[PDB]
This record gives sequence, structure tokens and C-alpha cells, in this order.
Amino acid sequence: GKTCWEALVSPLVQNITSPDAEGVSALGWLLDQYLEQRETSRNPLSRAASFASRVRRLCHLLVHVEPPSSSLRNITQCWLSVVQEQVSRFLAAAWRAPDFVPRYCKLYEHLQRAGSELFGPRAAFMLALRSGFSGALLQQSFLTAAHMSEQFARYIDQQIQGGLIGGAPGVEMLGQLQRHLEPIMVLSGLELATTFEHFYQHYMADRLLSFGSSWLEGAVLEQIGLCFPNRLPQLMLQSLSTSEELQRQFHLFQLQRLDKLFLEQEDEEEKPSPAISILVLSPRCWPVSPLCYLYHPRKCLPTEFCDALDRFSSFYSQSQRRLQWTWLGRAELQFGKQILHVSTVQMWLLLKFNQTEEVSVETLLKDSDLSPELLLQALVPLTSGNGPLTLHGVLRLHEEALWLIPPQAYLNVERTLEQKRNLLSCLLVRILKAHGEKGLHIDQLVCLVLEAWQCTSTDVLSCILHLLGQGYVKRRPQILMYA
Amino acid sequence: GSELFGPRAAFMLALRSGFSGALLQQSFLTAAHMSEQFARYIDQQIQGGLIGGAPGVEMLGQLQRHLEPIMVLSGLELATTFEHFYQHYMADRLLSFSWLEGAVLEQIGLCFPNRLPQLMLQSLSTSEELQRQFHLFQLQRLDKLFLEQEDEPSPAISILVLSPRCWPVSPLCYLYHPRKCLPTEFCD
Amino acid sequence: RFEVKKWNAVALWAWDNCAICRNHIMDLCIECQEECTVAWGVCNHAFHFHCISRWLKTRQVCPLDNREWEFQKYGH
Amino acid sequence: RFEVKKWNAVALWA
Repeated sequence: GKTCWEALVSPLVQNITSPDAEGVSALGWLLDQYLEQRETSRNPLSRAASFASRVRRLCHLLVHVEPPSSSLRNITQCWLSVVQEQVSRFLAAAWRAPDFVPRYCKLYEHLQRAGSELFGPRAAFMLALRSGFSGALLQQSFLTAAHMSEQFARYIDQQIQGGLIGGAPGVEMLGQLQRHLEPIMVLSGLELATTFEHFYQHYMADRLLSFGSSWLEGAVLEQIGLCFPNRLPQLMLQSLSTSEELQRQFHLFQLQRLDKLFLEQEDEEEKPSPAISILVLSPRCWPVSPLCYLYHPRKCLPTEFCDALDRFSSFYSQSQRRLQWTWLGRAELQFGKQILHVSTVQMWLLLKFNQTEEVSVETLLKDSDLSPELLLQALVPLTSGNGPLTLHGVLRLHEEALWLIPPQAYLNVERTLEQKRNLLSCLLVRILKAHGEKGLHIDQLVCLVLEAWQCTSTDVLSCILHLLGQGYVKRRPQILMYA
Repeated sequence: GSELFGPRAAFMLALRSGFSGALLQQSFLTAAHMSEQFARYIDQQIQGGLIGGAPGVEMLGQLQRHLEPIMVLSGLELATTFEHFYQHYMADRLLSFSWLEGAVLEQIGLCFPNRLPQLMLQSLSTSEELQRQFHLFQLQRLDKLFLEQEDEPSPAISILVLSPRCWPVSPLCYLYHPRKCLPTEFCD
Repeated sequence: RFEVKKWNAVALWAWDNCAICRNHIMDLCIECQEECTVAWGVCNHAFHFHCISRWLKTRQVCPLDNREWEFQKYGH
Repeated sequence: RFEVKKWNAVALWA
């Protein structure tokens, strides 16, 4: 039987799994037609169901000799090629629809099921499916990779927002959210990781400042963490916890100071408030724009507040880096029976309105010296429906737990990232050319380029990987060789 | 304690031992009531967080803060009596609505001696695998029928199977005669 | 009039050779001062494999940022 | 009438 099988079936597979001039094999065409007609092959009485049955039995027979080999490998690579063609068609077709990510996930589910129905459950075919999806995402333009990554980040942020805010529709959406993550996770180890992580940071920031670090963010990360190359999001999460620890220590330090005062005074003799919490963020992990800063903190804030801030800065200095303060934050306010949940700038404006009964915008514009765009963003909720401020620029009171926070504005890709990538590419090309047939270990080359920059090591590695895929450079294995 | 002695671990150990000892020297009915109250609190917080939208975040944060004292129950018979009520309430929570249950179990895991709560989630995963297998079986049977022949608008039903080892079901909740109280397509 | 019941403020802690052995970043290792390749870690610092091998054999944190050192295996 | 769109049945094994 070993002789018979090695004689009859094996060259048949090695033949039917060979691309034509157009690149199509017989079995490739067969599987493609199966996938195309699967939707309409659900009628128990139809020709398409018979087609599906024929293809199914043929594949099961062809692989039934299995528990590498020569029967597995060829059929594997053919399955890979067909998934790659399908995914690439889809990605080219719909990269701008407002329903892209869900259709992507439906595709992954349907193709995985088709594979299981065809070839049974076996290990290597799932790996084939993954590699196919990957290769398809790589055969794309840079602008489109950018847009796709942005769409993924937006999808995650929008699902978490909806599930936390909403009620039962939420808990419905949330199990789906968990389902759909396994398609996303194919991104790891590719070039797209860096841009996806950059986009993810930018929404995780606002989400953490709008709500404390819930279970949701930690769970999503415990799923998809190994995708992020530099592990920035985990560091933001850990930062919130370190800050609570610092609050504990500050309390103790206050107690020690008071004890020293009591002792000195006791030897000489022997001779209704606003709660405030502080949060420190490392600038190696959060994207805090220089536009978002406070410069003359006493001038723009009330007295007792600034006293507390000065006290905490004193502690932070004595413990050891200076503290650059920002307008980012959230406050809870009381105005009548209702309670208000506003951001920092909103609280600033509403506290400035504690004395005067009408506000002219130019006064505040001169006072803050911040970007007027963010003040407009702050005022739009406040001047909107159920808005305790009425605009006429004239601000006056119009005369339930209100939540008035400027909603997220997703970054709309029109370009700077392309410039950065191209510049890094040419710099790395020059560096590789200068070293000639000696080249370098990759890490040494990263050091050289980073020095020449005056960006992250991961960004340079992403450029290196894209160049390697382009085939300009090759791998010798520690060192890399240009060609 | 942190104010009186500074940050040290031995005093934390003393605090935990003191709470444990205080719990121990209590009559049985008091301990049973205490366990029931703990379980009811956990269930109420989780359910409120899932249904309540605007203040649910506050409830969940308070729950994560408050979980730490409940860990004192590990290493007592209170663990045995507390697992029971946690089972009863989690059954209803899982049937009616998740993903936060695993998060809670990740930190309250040690408290349960017989580990039944994790067994329930494992059972749910097994049921999903079983459904996939069932679909494949249907396709195979259709293929055999077509081979034999050629040799010459609907409700969506999902079925969940539970194990009796780690699932409390009262035999009063059974269904005995399906055709007596169900339509025909569902019965098929 | 309005009153403040709580609040949260934000600020940043605004402030490169092989700091651990202080030789030039691209230069060689002083302990052996030439077989140490540079090593990279998730925390985005570059140090000598010799330096790091020894130091880690002693202690198990990143000497520059107080995090558990993780040998970067991306892109590799 | 009243139309079902999805059902989830529950069983034990004995």
C-alpha cells in the first residue's frame, strides 16, 4: 500500500497543485469556485449543493491518508494561494467603507469554517489561513495600510465606548467584540504593528482620561498585548497604578512633617474643602501635545488650588525631574440640584463665571492664551442642549446627572508618516551602502541611524522590514547584507 | 497600621491573621449569613455594572478596590460555605446575560476550594466546540445521502449543554415532555 | 455660582552613551577594553551585551528605568 | 402572530 500510494496519488497532487501561466492550478480553481458558490449552495435541492458535495468528498479522500509529507505540503501551499487571492480582492475592493472591520471579521470566520469543512480540523491549515491573510495585508500600498490600521483602532475604541456607556445593547456588542479580536491579532510581527500601535495610543489616552482604567482595557490588552511592539499601552495602564501608590506616600509624608512641627513646638513649650487628586504621566508613553500645558499656574487658577499644587510639587521634588502641568483632567461640580461631570477647561470657565453674570469671549481668550479651537470644543457641549451656558460671543445662563465632555474626534487620514518612513528608508539605504560587503549586526545599524537622526528603534526596525520585503536588502544571521 | 509602623509586610500579615481569627470565633448561623451577604454583594455589583451605564464605572472601580478584603476567607470553612452561594448566583448571571466574570475570578480564584466556578466557564467553552462538531456532522450526513442517491424564515436555535458535576439545577426546573409544551419545528 | 467637588490635574516629568559602563555608545566594552554586540530591550535602551550579561546576573531590573528587563525579540 | 428570531436551550446530562 505504501508503494501504491506513493506511486499513484503523489504525482497527481504534485501536478494539480502547480500554477499555470496565469498562475492558476486545477485544485486552486476548484477551491475558488467552492468558496464563491458556498453562499448559494444551501438549498438541499440544487446543483450547487451537489457541487459542494463533490468537492468535499474529493478533498477528504485526498487528505485521508494523513495522520512532513508530499501530500500535505502541496495542498497546504495551494490553500494559502487561494486565501491570499480572495483576501487581496476584498481588501482592494473595500478599504473605505464605513463597515470595513466587520466585513473583514465575517470574512475570516467564513474562510476558517470553509477550511474546516473541506480539509477537516488539522493544524497546518489554520497556519495556512493566517499566513494567507498576512501576505494579503502586505501586498498593499502605504496609504492604505495607514487607513486600515486607523480603522482597526477606531473599531476597538468605538466598541469599548458603546459597551461601557450603553446598557443591554452593550453587553450584546461586547461578546462580539471578544469574538472579533482573533482576526485582528494577525497583525503581530508585521510592519503594520508600529502604525497600529501609534493609532491605538491616541485613543487609549482620551479613554483613560474620560474613565478610569476599567476591566475592559486590561482584558483587551491581555488578549492582544503581544501585538504592540514596544508595549506602550501596558505602560500607560501601569502608570495609573504607580500614581495611586504615590498618593499613599504623599499622605505619609504630610504626617511626618506635622509630627516634626508638633515636636518642635512641644519642646519650645517644654523649654468643607474640594478634594483633589494628582496624576503624573511619563512623556515616554503618553502623547501630550505641547499645546496642552499650564505656564503661569497661579494666574489662571484659584488660590487654594494652586497652594495644593505647589505643596505636591514640593513633595515630588523632595522625594527624588520637574512637573509640567496640563489642562487634561475631569471634575465633578455642583450647580443646583443637578450634578455636573465636566472636563478641566469647563470647570475653569464655570468657576470664572462664579462672580460675573455675563462673559465676553475675548476676555477669556486673552486670559488663557491657549488654542481658541479647544475653547470652542469645550463650549460646544456647554452651549448645546441641556447646556448651562447660552451663547449670544456672549455667555449667559439659560435659567439628572449631566455629562458634558468633548467627544472624541477620530483622526481623519487625508501623510507625515509617509515622509518619515521614506526618509528613514533612504537614510538606512545610505548607511548600508557605506558599510559595503561588511554591513553590520542589525542593532549596530539601528544605533548608527538613531545617531544620524540628530523616532524609536521600533520605527527603524519597521523600515528595515519593509525594505527587506522589497528585496533591496537580504539577511546573511546576526548581520544584514545589502544587495 | 501604615501610619503607626511604616511600610512593612509582617504587620500586614498580622492584620490578615487578625481578621481571620476574628471571623473564626463566630457561631455557624452568623458565618452562613456572612457568606450569603458577601456573595450577594458581589452579584449585585456585577449586575449593576453590566446594566447601569453612567455610574456603572464607579461601581466597577469600587468592586475592584473592595475585592481585597474578601480574600481573607481563603483557608477557612467559610470558603466552602461561600462557594455554594457564589455558584447559585453565578448560574443565573451567566444564563441571563459574560466577560467580567473571568476578570473577577482572576483575583478571587484562590478562595474557592473545589474550583467549581472555573469549571462552569470551561463547560461553556466545551458547549461551543460541541456546536461546531454538530455542524460538521450534519454536513457529513448530507454528503452520505447525496452519494447514496447519486450512486446509480427559520428560527435560529443554539443549544447549550451543562455538566451535572459543576452546575446547580433544581429538578423542579426540568422539562419532561417536550411535545406537550413546545411547537413542532423546535421539537424536531 | 458654581462649586468644585473634586478634580484631577495632569503634568509631565520633562527632564546617551552606554551609561552602565560609560564608554561611547558605538564604541567597545571597557571591561574587555572587543566581542560585545549591543543589546536592545523593550524599554528602548541600548547597552553592551557584556555589561548587561553581568549586571543581569547580579540584578533583574533595567538599571535605567526600574522595569524588568526584557530582551527585545521583535523583528528578529 | 409572535415570531421567534433566536432561541437558546439548556440541558443537563445525567
